[PDB]
Amino acid sequence: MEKKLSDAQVALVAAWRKYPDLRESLEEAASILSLIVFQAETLSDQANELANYIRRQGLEEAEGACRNIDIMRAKWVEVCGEVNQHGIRVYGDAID
Amino acid sequence: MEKKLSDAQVALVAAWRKYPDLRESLEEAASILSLIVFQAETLSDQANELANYIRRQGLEEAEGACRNIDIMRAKWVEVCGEVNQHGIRVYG
Ligand SMILES: [Br-]
Ligand SMILES: [Br-]
Ligand SMILES: [Br-]
Ligand SMILES: [Br-]
Repeated sequence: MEKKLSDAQVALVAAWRKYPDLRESLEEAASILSLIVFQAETLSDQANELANYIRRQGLEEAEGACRNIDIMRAKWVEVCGEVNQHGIRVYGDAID
Repeated sequence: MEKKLSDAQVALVAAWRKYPDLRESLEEAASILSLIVFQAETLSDQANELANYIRRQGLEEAEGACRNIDIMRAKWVEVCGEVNQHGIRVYG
């Protein structure tokens, strides 16, 4: 349960497997987690694209912020992984 | 549930209320969710700043991207709320 998105999803499934009365509750909760992750990944992609633009234009004044974004995105993938081309969220060295 | 970060957090708490053995489990889960909300808001703020820079430079090429960041930030606040000046996450 080492701080990965997969652990939190797994723990919620486990609970409504032990106690089926929790299923509606905790499934709406997993749905919200999923929506939160989705929205974050949408904005993150937009920010990355904006950073690509700033670099392509040789706009060096904003380079620090563009680096920050890289680090933040890299930190995100450590916790949440990355959805591959087949639409499956994968982690670690299963990414490359 | 109204599909808000707060509604989801409660469902997690409520569950280990009915069933205390779930507590280590679901609270670790809540920890991960909070970390996720935190990391997303850190990046979001940074992105907003980048858009601010681009708007102070009058660069109309990237303006669509800036309007996009604004739209998705407003949507974020719909689900996750927003921390007011007193350190309390509030919704609307
Ligand atoms: Br939270
Ligand atoms: Br962090
Ligand atoms: Br600026
Ligand atoms: Br509120």
